[PDB]
Amino acid sequence: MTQDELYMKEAIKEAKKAEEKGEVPIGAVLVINGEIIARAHNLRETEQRSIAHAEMLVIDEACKALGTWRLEGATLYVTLEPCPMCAGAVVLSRVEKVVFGAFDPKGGCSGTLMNLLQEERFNHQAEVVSGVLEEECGGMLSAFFRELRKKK
Amino acid sequence: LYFQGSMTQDELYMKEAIKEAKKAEEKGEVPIGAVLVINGEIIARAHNLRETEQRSIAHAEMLVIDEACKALGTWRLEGATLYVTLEPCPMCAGAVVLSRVEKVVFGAFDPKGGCSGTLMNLLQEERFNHQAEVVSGVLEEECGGMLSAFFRELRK
Ligand SMILES: [Zn+2]
Ligand SMILES: [Zn+2]
Repeated sequence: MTQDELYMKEAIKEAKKAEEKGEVPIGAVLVINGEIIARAHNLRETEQRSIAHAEMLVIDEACKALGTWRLEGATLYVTLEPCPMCAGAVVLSRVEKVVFGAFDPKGGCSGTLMNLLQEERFNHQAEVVSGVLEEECGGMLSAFFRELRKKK
Repeated sequence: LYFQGSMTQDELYMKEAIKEAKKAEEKGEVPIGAVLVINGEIIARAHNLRETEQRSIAHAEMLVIDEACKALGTWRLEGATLYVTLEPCPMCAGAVVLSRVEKVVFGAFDPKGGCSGTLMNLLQEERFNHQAEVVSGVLEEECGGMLSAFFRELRK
């Protein structure tokens, strides 16, 4: 397994902590110079905050852990293609690279509906690597929702 | 028939958002302010705090939206109107869309980064699960005037 896949495995572990809590299993880690300086998972329903996406939590924890808004040199690993809110946060925090697992054909804005991470009219663009452990990351979401309907 | 007059409701709310932007101004931030109203009352008010808190997501719209989510005990801000002095960026427009904020009223356009009309309009995206009603230009001159003052002093 490559370097990106290794770190996506830790984001996947985060995604499973969210499934444990009955959240959509989406996980994220933030890496600078080989160290995971923050990790987080979706908390939208446990905390009832529309903003508690895995990418926003890890970014805010990174900023707080580091005492800076500018996460220069950070790579964000997330199991799913960021939404526009999270893609915006990546741009605003100057994250250098985003690696995601599965594409989000419904709502992804780092390659599918649009690419807010590579918008040249913005003051920052991030490298984007897609499909890293795609089958595991996407299958996790499918099985979560399939298990959800089962509970009726 | 009457001697007195009035502001519209929208510009009364907008001038509370301007008040918040003035606080941001005196702290040396980009002077952007915001209020969130539901059921006819202001539930949350905030201003830009990126430098004060060293958090990239401390935009006025993000703060008031999170405050309202936390206060209301729900991620869904149904019926809410967001007043912000400046056109929302993509992070905040996304957060509007995710929280089902019903309407966004903003003052001045952001020619460089606005994503509620200028570069794009994330608030009126058919392909998203939710669209917000957008009203621009409310107290435009006062809202844009602070930004242009801020960025003129930056140039100098
Ligand atoms: Zn997101
Ligand atoms: Zn913003």
